[PDB]
Amino acid sequence: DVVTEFGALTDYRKGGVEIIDDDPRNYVFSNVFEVAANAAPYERVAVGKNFEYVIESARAEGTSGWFSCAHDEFVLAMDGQIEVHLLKLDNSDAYVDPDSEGAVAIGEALPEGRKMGRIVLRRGHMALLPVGAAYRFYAEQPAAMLFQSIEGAVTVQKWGEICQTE
Amino acid sequence: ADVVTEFGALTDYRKGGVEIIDDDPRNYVFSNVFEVAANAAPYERVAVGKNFEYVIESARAEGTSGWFSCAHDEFVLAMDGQIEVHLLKLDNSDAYVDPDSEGAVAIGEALPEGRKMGRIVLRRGHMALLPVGAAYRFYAEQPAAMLFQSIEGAVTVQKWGEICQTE
Amino acid sequence: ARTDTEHLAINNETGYRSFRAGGFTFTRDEYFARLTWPGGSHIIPIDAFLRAMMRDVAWGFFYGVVNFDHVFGTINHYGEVTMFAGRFNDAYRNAGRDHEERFKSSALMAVFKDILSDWTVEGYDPFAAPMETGLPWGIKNGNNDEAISRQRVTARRMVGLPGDTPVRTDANGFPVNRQFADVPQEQPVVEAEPGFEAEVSAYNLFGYLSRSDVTWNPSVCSVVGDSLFCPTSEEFILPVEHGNDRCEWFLQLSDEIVWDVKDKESGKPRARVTARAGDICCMPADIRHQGYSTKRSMLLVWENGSPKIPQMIADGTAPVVPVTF
Amino acid sequence: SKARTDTEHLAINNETGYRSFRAGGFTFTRDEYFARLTWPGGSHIIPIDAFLRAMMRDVAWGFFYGVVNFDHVFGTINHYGEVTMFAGRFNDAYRNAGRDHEERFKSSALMAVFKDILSDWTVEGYDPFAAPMETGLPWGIKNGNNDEAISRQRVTARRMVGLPGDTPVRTDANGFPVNRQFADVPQEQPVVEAEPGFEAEVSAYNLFGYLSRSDVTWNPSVCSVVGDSLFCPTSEEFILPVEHGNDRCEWFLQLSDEIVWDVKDKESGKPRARVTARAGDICCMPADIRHQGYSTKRSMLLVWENGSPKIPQMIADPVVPVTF
Ligand SMILES: O=[N+]([O-])c1ccc(O)cc1
Ligand SMILES: O=[N+]([O-])c1ccc(O)cc1
Ligand SMILES: [Fe+3]
Repeated sequence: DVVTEFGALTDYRKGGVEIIDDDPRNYVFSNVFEVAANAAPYERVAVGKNFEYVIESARAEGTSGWFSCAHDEFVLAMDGQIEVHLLKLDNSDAYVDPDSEGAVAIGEALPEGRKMGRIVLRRGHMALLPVGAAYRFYAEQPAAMLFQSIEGAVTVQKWGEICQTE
Repeated sequence: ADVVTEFGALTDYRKGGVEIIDDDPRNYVFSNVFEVAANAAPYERVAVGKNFEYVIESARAEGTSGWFSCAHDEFVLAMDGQIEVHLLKLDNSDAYVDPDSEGAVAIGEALPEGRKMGRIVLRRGHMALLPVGAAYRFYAEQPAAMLFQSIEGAVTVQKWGEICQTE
Repeated sequence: ARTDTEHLAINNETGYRSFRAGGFTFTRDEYFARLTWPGGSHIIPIDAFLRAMMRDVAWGFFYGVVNFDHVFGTINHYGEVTMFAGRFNDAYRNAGRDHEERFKSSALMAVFKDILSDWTVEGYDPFAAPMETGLPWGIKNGNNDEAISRQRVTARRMVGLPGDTPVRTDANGFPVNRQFADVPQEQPVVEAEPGFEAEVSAYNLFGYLSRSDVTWNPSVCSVVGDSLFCPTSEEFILPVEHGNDRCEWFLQLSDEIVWDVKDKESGKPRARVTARAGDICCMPADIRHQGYSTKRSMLLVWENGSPKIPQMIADGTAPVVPVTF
Repeated sequence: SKARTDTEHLAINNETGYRSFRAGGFTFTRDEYFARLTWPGGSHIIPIDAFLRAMMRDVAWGFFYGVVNFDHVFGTINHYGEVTMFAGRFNDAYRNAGRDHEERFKSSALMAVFKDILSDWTVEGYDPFAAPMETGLPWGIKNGNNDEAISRQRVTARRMVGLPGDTPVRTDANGFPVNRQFADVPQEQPVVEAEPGFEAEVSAYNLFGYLSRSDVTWNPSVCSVVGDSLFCPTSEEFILPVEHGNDRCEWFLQLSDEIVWDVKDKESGKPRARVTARAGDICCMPADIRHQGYSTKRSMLLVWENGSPKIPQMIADPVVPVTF
């Protein structure tokens, strides 16, 4: 019987960099489940960065505050069940500087706009987070998720603390 | 009948060679045994391999050779064309070849003293024992190429600068 | 930049066509791909060769350096391409024995495609893992033009959006691979309010990857500016050693891979990186890398598609490692 | 300090069906596609077909002469009675960094575990002594064995093939039919006429015929002997499964067809040369290089060896046996 091995918040197994003639720091090696496990709920920790772009890791637990962005973003559920709520902003420029990049925390209070819909993600499901929408998450049990985004006001960097230095 | 196994010949061979990335072509001591034999005098034994005392020699058989004998075993491999080997068991081998010496010795055209041992007819790819204590001679109706497994000696001709690839 | 390529003779005994591009010559026999150029020659086992050729063709010369092996490969200049022997080999370089020629891309690509078609035989799929396909050995025997002509799949924004690249199903020709038989196939629950159905969108990405019909083929599934999520399913060995002209990132989504990491310029071994589910690491712009995977596994390759990067890395205005700590 | 003998049969994996093994600080594991090697401080992978083909040779040749590199990383050095197993010893990158590891064993101890690995890892219908077109595949989980293919008796002439009491000529009747890629090769015995009493020393045989009937590839086998001079011809197809770094000069005489030799520096592994040899070409592989051969069609090669145990020291304390 074929068994495909997936990670989870409470069940992962880090590999790492084996050295011949290098510095393990060059490979910026971490495990996204570990990063999520040690963070505040909905804290978005950069696990990858290339110029301005980032991949962020986060533990979904309880209900998030609202987010919006001046560009598209994508979220990939990695572990448990995560609910996504989408709201079409009446004046999105009231909450997000159009010149800004990366997600903006726009408050716990309900912003003004129309209901777009609801998404329920399980492990391995990706949803779009469209520019001009506000979004928020609800997870009953802790679950892990990743963001394809740009570094901005919500992006927490802590490389020395999450990466292998061997 | 599609399979063709390519064998070389005195009149039909195609030499390969050494391509250099970072080395000296001389280190590889590269030659073709058919070319060597075609440039040699009849029955002249030109060394084509050397590893300390030991040699591989290349020769062109043509007509009848003089007789040879050796203080140790040797082998002959026919490489192209039909070669006859005549064997004679010497009465007193020490009278023709110094034992404790090495390599073949040319012992003359005159028949040596002893008993008829036998006759071997070799074609391409056939190998014969040249046994210690025997005198041997060759006959080849047309030029034929041959190889000896032996030791550097009195009949071993060395000319590596001429035979091998220097460039 | 050169444009001169040529179809040479069909060999009477092998049944294969020989090819030329500039100074380079291509011939295959029962076992080998035989390469020549002014001043030298090289041999690559035909299976290894076809697998690598298949990638360089499918990827449009990809990013940076696609090394077929320790001697032969290509460099993508994006509109133009360099083909080389020994350019990234310390032995050839120290001796001034490396050779390279620069082509217009569609010129080298057209002859690469002709090579790949002529040299691929009945029942051999150079895009598959060895357990999933036949063998390339022997004389010319039919072809596999279907396997080598697969249509490239790229999302403009995200898989499954109206008018974007579609979800994979049994019906559209993509069943689940045998080594992903246990992977959940359900789609996420999507419920849009009226008028918003075009923009409330989600899909099962792991199930999408479970249905990929090829190995080692990064495909764009989601886009944010120049940032590309290019996941793929992998098995056996990445058929090339990739020396990128930018930094790139790997996130292992299932099972595991080891990356053999060597110096881009010299080819000297430098590290081996073992990644299991959830591991994310970066490949520096000064290395080349080649992955190994026992079981068919899911991998996310994350790229920055910006064309400014290579000249920046060259100048030293962009770092060879994206982050230091 | 002495040479080592600690080897062990580790556990049998329940899904793959294969057993893993230990020799000193080295562990040996194979799965569907790969051989996985570990030593203290390091790890390596080799595709299982290449590994088995290379393992086959090291076993059959009793560790051979000098260095038998499986690849650019892993291999053995023969000391004749003792044997060093290594990772990275002949790789400039591992060595410059002090990451090469080597362990010295009693030859019998290392061989016994090599034979166990080779037996367990080789599956039904796969013959690692064959060319790829001649045999099946080694991929996937354990499925039977091919112990017969890996248990072939070495053949060695004491004096010459076909002499009384010496190693016999090959025929259909004694299990050795002509190979498909030598179908056109002439198979007549030479004419041998011995006078009464001399039938034991008037001897000749078809050597090319003998080689055309070899049932294995890349296996130098003694056909005739003069002191330490050994003629070791063999039939070759595909790629020589190892990169041989010899402790002496060895000579190659191409007997049929064509071989290309990839020649690299023995210590670093850097490419130095490529040698193309067609019928009648003879060349020397120096002691300071390693080499690997490529043969499209099954071809006849004479490997000429000097088996004197005094040479490695004499060479260490010329490199090419003819200076010019
Ligand atoms: O070049 N790369 O880093 C690659 C290429 C293909 C693949 O499937 C994974 C990684
Ligand atoms: O010494 N060598 O590299 C070899 C080993 C085996 C063979 O069949 C030919 C040459
Ligand atoms: Fe890459």
